[PDB]
Amino acid sequence: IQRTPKIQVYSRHPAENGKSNFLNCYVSGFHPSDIEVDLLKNGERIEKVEHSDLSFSKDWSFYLLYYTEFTPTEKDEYACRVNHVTLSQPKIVKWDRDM
Amino acid sequence: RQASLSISV
Amino acid sequence: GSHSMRYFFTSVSRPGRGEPRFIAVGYVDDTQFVRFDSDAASQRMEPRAPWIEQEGPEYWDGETRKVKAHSQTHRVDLGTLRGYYNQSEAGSHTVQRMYGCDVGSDWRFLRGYHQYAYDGKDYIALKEDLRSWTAADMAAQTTKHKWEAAHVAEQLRAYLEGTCVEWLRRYLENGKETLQRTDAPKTHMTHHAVSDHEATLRCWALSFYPAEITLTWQRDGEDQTQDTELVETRPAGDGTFQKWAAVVVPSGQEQRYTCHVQHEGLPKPLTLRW
Repeated sequence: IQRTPKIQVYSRHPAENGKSNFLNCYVSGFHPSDIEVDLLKNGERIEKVEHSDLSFSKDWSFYLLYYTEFTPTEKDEYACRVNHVTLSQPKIVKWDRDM
Repeated sequence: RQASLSISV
Repeated sequence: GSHSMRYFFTSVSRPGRGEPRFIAVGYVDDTQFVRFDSDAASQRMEPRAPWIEQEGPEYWDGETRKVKAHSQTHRVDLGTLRGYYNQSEAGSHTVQRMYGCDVGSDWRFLRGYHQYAYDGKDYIALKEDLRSWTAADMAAQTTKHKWEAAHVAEQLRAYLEGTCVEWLRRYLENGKETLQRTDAPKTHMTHHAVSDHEATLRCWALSFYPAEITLTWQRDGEDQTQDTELVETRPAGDGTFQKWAAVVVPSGQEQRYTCHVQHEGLPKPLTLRW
């Protein structure tokens, strides 16, 4: 049984350019639990990234929250990069402040 | 507080 | 209000070298309060909520003993399951278990549960009567006969209706300031023009607790489902949750649409419109 991860990328607080905040990548609905998740700034991997303790839903699928401190700006692009056994190539989901 | 789960499948 | 205590356990075999990865988490409602990770340094059950920190050394000794013992039960299980299913020693497999109890608004027992999975599929589960077992297949049927002979359901029933409920009530009292507090969603609507003819309205619910919530769109006072999008409730990362619902509408007709928000923190539902 292999289930591909759903991905949401978003900020903890309402986003305003120039004000510190937290960048979240929430992955869910996946199986098995081994997964690679990185947060990106302008294509490059952010090094100080933490995550929640593995848990799961009613249907046994797993979920995890990856997060780091960040400051939104007009110039910088943020994204979440996910690899999993169900994916042939890493998926890149760009952060959209309206979602 | 947890229960004890000592019996295997 | 109405409440629950749940424990979640995951073990993942590592065929290349060493023992399985083991991660356990405990919750009261939507608040994590304890954790164990076999990869962590402490090798102890650790606190994750201020109100549990008051528990003394015999608590942490006992919980650590039980959680480490549970990890070894899963280690044995993974070997046995590989044999039941005639699988090779070369692949990685998963065992999962969840158990807990619900109480009513009067803090009395409502129901209990104990469910087990192998490789992400139902394997064996305790029925709502807390006396019988649901076995998914013939391997689980073998396990059922073993658990019957070992008086497993009797013990679980006693725990779920007793210890489980008693300690949940204890935690609810000790952590009253947060556990018995409801955080109503902070709500607002945004507008995103798509073209000369169409726009997206998005209804936001933020910083709420507990996680349970309903967002619905209406058009001229009737539920609308066409051209809507509803995202999964997601953690903010500070103990609270977020969710949104959106609808595509003809530009200039925005006033026809209303967003309706239901949450335990709200005495009556909220209605929003652009």
